[PDB]
Amino acid sequence: EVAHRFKDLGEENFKALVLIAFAQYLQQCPFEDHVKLVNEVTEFAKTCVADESAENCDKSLHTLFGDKLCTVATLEMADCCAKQEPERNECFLQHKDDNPNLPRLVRPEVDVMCTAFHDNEETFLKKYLYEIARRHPYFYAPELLFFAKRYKAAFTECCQAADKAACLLPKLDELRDEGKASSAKQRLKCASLQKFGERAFKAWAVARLSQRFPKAEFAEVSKLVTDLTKVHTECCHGDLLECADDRADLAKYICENQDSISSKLKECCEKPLLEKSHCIAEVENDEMPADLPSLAADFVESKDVCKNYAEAKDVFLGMFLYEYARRHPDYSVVLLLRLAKTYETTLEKCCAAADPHECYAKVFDEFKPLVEEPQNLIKQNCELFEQLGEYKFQNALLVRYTKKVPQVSTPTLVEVSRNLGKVGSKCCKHPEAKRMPCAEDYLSVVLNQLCVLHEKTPVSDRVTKCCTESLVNRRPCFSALEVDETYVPKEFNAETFTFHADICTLSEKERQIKKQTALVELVKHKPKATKEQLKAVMDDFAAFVEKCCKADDKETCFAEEGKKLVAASQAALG
Amino acid sequence: HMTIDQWLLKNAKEDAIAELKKAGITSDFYFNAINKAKTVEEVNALKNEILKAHA
Ligand SMILES: COc1ccc2cc([C@H](C)C(=O)O)ccc2c1
Ligand SMILES: CCCCCCCCCC(=O)O
Ligand SMILES: CCCCCCCCCC(=O)O
Ligand SMILES: CCCCCCCCCC(=O)O
Ligand SMILES: CCCCCCCCCC(=O)O
Ligand SMILES: CCCCCCCCCC(=O)O
Ligand SMILES: CCCCCCCCCC(=O)O
Repeated sequence: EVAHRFKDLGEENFKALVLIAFAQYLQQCPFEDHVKLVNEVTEFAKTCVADESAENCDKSLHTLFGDKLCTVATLEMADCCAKQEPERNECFLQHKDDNPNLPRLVRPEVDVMCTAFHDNEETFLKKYLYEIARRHPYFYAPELLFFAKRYKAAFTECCQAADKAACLLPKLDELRDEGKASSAKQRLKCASLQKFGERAFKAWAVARLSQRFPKAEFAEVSKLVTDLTKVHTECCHGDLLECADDRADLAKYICENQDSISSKLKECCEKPLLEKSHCIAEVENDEMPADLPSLAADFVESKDVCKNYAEAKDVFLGMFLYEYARRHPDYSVVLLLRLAKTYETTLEKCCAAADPHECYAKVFDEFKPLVEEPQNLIKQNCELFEQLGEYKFQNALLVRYTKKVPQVSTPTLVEVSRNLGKVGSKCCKHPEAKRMPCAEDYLSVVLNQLCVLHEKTPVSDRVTKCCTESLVNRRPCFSALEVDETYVPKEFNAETFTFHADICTLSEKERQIKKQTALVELVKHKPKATKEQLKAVMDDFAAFVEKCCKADDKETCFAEEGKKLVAASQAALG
Repeated sequence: HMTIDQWLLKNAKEDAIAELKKAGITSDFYFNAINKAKTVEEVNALKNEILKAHA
């Protein structure tokens, strides 16, 4: 059984996995305690493998884990380990820390990182694996392993290039962002599943799987929905094994039935078990069948519309979501959801009226406004993004959101706007077919990240009013925010508009952040500025960091020409 | 001549449709949907789903 996992996983994977496992239960033990602990679990394998008859070899991985996981001095999680396996493990899990109290982990300099990676790969990689593992205790372990394999690639690559920095940083950054967001999205689903129970979750998956498997029949999709709700429900408890076994089963089931489900699953279904549920979760949408009729027959024109909906509301609604979603891989899931919500309200509002048909005859008209809203929203922003680069786009946003909610802290406005902008480059590349769904994905997390940051630090009425809305209305609410005309200018503070040669040496990314930080501060001190005015200043400012930083004498350039710039900007504003 | 697999699937569908009929589903719309299922498991997941929604 543990021999099953070892020959299946192959030393490296098993070891990487076990390390992660301990790191997420024992969040506070030093790396070196875990290293030998993995070892005292490995090298029992590869022998416990040769000898199948050996002692404790057949006991459950939970047993073998939890008994290992009770060897070491330090400790009210103590009450644990008194229980005799399941009827126990709800223990350890129940005490895990939402977010633990340990060093906000700072990234080393490039030189250093590549040094430690060439001087020894195993230790530097496993070290960093343990480390990330412990701050992210609910992070599905295999996904973390896949990132570790992506990390090695990026290090292997950039440590042998002209630009070690221009190469690696962007990758670490892009990896970090995917990780964090992968994690945030796990939490999101889990929390949402608690706040809104299964029903909303199912609606979501129905929409999602239908877009992805448009040839599948309702019963196939519904089946997948049920199984997936199960998987997330178990995975949301926090146990790798229960979670993994369900994932691997669901994946096996999809593959057995791939011919029916999707022509896009050939590769995924021939991958090792470790990777198969992973490859599935990100397969491309299949092509929809060629001649899908209108949804009018079954959902508007039919005489039986109300008989049918009354007989099993949620399924009728699911079938509508299904038929809509598979026909519209262009829509975001939340849009499809808005559409079904509307449909639902309408059936409610009139399957009890004198002439049912009379009301609902026109229901699809109610979808245009809703489709149109995000559609237009994407056009203008991607347009706007297209006029300016990622950088200048970020700045447009910095200005937009600081004007909308100036009460928000600069660091947060900068991070969100930077991310919102990042979202633009990731999504506008794609055509008007693929854009909305790409936006939703990246947007929800960026938005929640803001919300979380806002939860534990309330500052604005309108923002929390947005963060405690339905996931379906979250973004619409955010999009309804007006410029805050009531907001009074922050006071000047020179230190905030003074710079030093030090900026010329920063990461480009870190340089931008410094400029963007000043931009927000600028809007906060002159909330009335026109963005015609801001241009002028932004333009004087870029020319300022160009003149200095290319000048022999930098401290003086930045200093007395900082004066030139400020007075020039203080005049021309206010 | 049916495979055992094809036999089981056909059965599960008749079974599930009767079982829905006995709960008060009357609509071809649902029975059709049961009928488009490809797997016994699909048959029973959707039957289950139709029952939960009937409340
Ligand atoms: C899946 O890869 C990840 C996930 C989360 C991360 C977090 C961080 C640090 C703690 C951070 O900047 O907050 C770094 C790297 C990470 C990689
Ligand atoms: C699994 C290897 C992880 C390498 C750690 C990358 C360091 C970046 C720290 C950060 O993102 O702030
Ligand atoms: C217990 C061995 C490690 C977990 C199993 C490997 C991950 C595959 C499961 C899945 O498809 O998500
Ligand atoms: C990734 C979007 C939602 C998942 C859709 C793909 C279904 C994968 C099922 C699984 O293996 O867990
Ligand atoms: C958010 C409102 C949408 C209602 C959709 C109902 C989801 C249940 C579908 C099912 O049980 O297969
Ligand atoms: C900064 C770009 C804002 C564009 C809005 C994205 C639409 C998301 C989909 C939705 O919520 O229905
Ligand atoms: C305080 C930052 C507010 C978050 C921005 C909301 C993103 C929605 C896109 C938009 O309509 O602009």
